Amino acid sequence: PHRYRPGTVALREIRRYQKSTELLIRKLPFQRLVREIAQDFKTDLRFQSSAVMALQEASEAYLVALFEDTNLCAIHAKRVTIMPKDIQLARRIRGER
Amino acid sequence: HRYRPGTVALREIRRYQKSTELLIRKLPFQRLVREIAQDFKTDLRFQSSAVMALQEASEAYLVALFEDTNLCAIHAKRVTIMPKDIQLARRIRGERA
Amino acid sequence: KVLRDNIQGITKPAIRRLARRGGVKRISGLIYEETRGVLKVFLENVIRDAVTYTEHAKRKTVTAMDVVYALKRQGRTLYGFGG
Amino acid sequence: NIQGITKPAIRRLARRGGVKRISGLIYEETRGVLKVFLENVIRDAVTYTEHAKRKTVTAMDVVYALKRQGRTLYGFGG
Amino acid sequence: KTRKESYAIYVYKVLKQVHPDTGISSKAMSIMNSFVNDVFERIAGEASRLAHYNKRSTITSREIQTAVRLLLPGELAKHAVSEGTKAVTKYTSAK
Amino acid sequence: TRKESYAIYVYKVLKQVHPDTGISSKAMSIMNSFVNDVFERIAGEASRLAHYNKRSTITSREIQTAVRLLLPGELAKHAVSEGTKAVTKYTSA
Amino acid sequence: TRSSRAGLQFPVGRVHRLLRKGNYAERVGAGAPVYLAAVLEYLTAEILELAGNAARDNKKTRIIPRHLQLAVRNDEELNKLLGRVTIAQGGVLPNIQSVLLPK
Amino acid sequence: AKTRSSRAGLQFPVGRVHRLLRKGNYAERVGAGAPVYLAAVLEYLTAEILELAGNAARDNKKTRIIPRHLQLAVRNDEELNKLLGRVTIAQGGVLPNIQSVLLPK
DNA sequence: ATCGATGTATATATCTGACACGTGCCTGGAGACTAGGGAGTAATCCCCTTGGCGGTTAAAACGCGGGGGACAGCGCGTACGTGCGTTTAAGCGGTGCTAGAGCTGTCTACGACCAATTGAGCGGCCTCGGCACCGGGATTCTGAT
DNA sequence: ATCAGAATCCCGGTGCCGAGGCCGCTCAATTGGTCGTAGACAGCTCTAGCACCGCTTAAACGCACGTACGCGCTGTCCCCCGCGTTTTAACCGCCAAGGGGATTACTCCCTAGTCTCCAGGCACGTGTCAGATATATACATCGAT
Repeated sequence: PHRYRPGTVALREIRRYQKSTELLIRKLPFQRLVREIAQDFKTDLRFQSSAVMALQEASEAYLVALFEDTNLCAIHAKRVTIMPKDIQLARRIRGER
Repeated sequence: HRYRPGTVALREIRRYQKSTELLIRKLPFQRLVREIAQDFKTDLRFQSSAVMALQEASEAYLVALFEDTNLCAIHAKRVTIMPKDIQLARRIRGERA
Repeated sequence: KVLRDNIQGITKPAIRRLARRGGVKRISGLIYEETRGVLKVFLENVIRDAVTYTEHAKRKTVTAMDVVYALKRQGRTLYGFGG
Repeated sequence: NIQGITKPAIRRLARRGGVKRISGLIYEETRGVLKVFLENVIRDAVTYTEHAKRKTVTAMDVVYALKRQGRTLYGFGG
Repeated sequence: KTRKESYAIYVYKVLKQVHPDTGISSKAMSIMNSFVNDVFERIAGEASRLAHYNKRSTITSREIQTAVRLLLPGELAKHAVSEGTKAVTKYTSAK
Repeated sequence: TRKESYAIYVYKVLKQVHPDTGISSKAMSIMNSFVNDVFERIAGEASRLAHYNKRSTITSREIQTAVRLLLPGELAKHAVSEGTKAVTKYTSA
Repeated sequence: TRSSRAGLQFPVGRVHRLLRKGNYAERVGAGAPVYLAAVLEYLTAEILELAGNAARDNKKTRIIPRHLQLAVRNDEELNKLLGRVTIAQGGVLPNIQSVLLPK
Repeated sequence: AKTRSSRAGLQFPVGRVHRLLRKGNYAERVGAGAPVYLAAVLEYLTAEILELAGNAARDNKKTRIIPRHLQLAVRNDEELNKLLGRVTIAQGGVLPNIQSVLLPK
């Protein structure tokens, strides 16, 4: 059998998902999540498909920036694995509450 | 007697967080401001309140930077802030590329 | 129909792909929880604004224009859905 | 000049920020960061003053420059 | 002598209303004046942007209400909206 | 109805810059949004400048200093040069 | 005046004049200055309430910038509001991280 | 030359910029040179972006500029990246970068 | 070390649907005129910025031991990565409905604006009380035993 | 635990100058009235958001395996801290000069508003070629033997 050592498929996926532009969060689960979030705010609201798509683009961009800063923090802590403390520190430094 | 290394540091932390006095001496900072302003427009006059505002803004920005840098150093299992801490904080906050 | 616990619709592989696009090589198993919560905290900050726009326009449909304006307010300007 | 921001001054600023231990190169790095920040803020203030056809950089120009940078400053009639 | 305007007397009235045996310094007066001007600028700009977005030429009370709801945090926005609605209804009742 | 947009103008700019290149519809939307966003930035900055100087008019000088403020150094320099060249050309004819 | 009709302490007239001269809209509704003055008055009442609380806790009768910084940052909602604002002569909140304190 | 764009030697519309400046509640009165200046600045900025986007598309051997190429153009130019640092481009993607420590030894 | 398997890139056909162009229409832009206010400009006042000098003095600077901290090496295990069969349900696609965005007609009340009036608040001046400051005592710590 | 030793908190006296209140008035806020049009509301409509159902298959998932790094420990070595002493130039007080901030009065000319005209610009239709896809192969390289 052939089995890549850990860290090879991870890097290949990193390059693959940086080269492309397609959405990474599945469309229907994110639509349902957005509707769930909006349900607590005002009932019987409808979303244009472009609005859900815009929310998805913004959320993916925000999460990719967050994971970039989290990876920077993990490298700063002499680690390779990002941990919840990494994300928490990145969010605190960025100025998020 | 002799205070153990790290006690006078905490005492100074307590003393300088309870105070509002300027921590950068006024004349050196004013000369620095005039030096920097000579690069943009020669023969410029600065209001005393304008240099005051610059000094307050610089002190606040450096205090925020040192807070974030201390958080980075503490995250890195350290207590001593280092230039890598400051660079990481600036990179996350969005100033450094 | 009532919607409950759809936050898990953002699957562990989805969070993994988002991190890989962000350059992350190794992901702790406890990340996939925190990120989801973080993601929720993001949406509750965008949608609350967008709905606030929609409520003002006497509308019941949250348009892409409302979400774009909400993101612009939040200092996260968005290009590609009108301006 | 920039060396006017002395080592104990940066030490006091770090102590106010809550820093307990400071490395030796933190002083140089902080001088560089402060110079960059002042360069940006004074550039914006000088642009404002030049547009106002004034030769005196007012505190109002400084507050406007800081507000333009998303660092609004209170205490000078902003 | 130029007649500069500020919110000094109003802030003083509010302070004497919320804290009778309490004073305030000129440095804190400048901070309160700058804070009032900044929040006024924020709310007015947001309501202006709402007017632009709705393609409506008037900045009415509803735009101010929605700007308040956008800029202020949940409990603060709730209280501010309640206070604003109360004041608007009281002003409308009188003539 | 009429929906105003910068599609033809961005096409013209592209054809001046890249004679044999096209733009996708989504990239058109991005460019139209970018033009509007930079327009709002410059107009708002010049509006604040006019308020700050107690001036009721938004003339070329406020726009010039708005460009000098928002845009970065080399970009601001080139944009200011372009703007003053166009203003001179307009005034001349 | 209009401040008396609405029970407000900020001026309705001044806010109405600034809305007109500030070029925020072509026309300003007559209810907008009242609402905006009410919101500003409430916000400054909250700020001064917490500042006075801090000053009493600090054994002072006059509010200084330190009290304002204490009031703004100690309250989570007001800190969220004025998150990007540096209060001159305001100082910082005394907080020392856990690991920094001696064993 | 009837149109003000032709007078200023610009492709962005001076008249539209003038209307938006007037009917945009930025100032009581709008000068006659401000629309020309602002249209020139806008034209320069979009020319700057489209030059880089076309170069990036040619690097990908594509005749049509897509959001990915615009994202590359914005994020590769350091000064343009500073102008649009807090801006999300839909379908833009991210720059291909891998940190040194994550690469195998 | 040579060799085998798996992933990527590619060469080319194929088919499409998104894009560039043609055409028509009409709304928003262009041009000419007027009049009105806002802005450029010269005088003037005079505030406030710049500038120099001495004194005492807090603070910056320099040198030393060392004691705590950072950094490197090393061992353990575990949990995160990778693989694989399985099940989940996302995705694509045809059809149907209707709530609600969007456009349009009206007329109405609500806002701008102008004249007169006046008092709200700004500026300046004067007073004394709160906070700045300083010395002795308690204590609350911090360090060595 | 327990000892002394500094730093700091606490408290009373002092003192000083800026905050709080009063006088003048000025200029903008209030009030009354007319005009115009922004939009609030009722109507019509018709785009699209929702809902559904079915076939397909990409993606998620849970488990087996294993091994690479997170983490804890230990050792070293060094490099900031604390403190004392010498240096220095920030700081405060005081006076001088003058540069330009700001205000006023005057005048010109630059732009808003209005009306008439007509062409750029948008909406729609349509042909077609740049690009996405499924399939077959050469090529790189990473790992087991």
